[PDB]
Amino acid sequence: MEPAAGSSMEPSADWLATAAARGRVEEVRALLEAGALPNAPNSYGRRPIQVMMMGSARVAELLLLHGAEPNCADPATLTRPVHDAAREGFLDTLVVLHRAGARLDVRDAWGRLPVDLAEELGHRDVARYLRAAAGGTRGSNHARIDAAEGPSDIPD
Repeated sequence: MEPAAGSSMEPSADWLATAAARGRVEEVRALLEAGALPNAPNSYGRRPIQVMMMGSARVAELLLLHGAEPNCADPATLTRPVHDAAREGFLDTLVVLHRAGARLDVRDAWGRLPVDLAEELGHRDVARYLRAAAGGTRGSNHARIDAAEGPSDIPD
């Protein structure tokens, strides 16, 4: 197909994602501000922020504030972007997610939580804030449910 004029049809959003995965805030900052798609389908079946290197909450800010996928996850393992933040121990990213719109009480298909991963890798700062917004729960029985909608006068 004679390209270089009518080809392309490129949802140049892949860049805001690839640049994010490469820890490139400046690249995404200008890209998305230039027209980068906020919800573009990548080849990794991952959202535009779940693949932002998780080493620069700034990337999630532009993306999230622009319309990233801080809520939607993967239909294969339900990996929400909430895990990606705690996975690298980045609490700044968690704030942006809950600062604009991001469900932090999901599961990784298998049954693990974003707060359970942080406590295992050593991201206490994120596992703590996660147990508050992500797993907003306590213990014992009765109250706001007392804990992860399960252990209480509620069997699940």
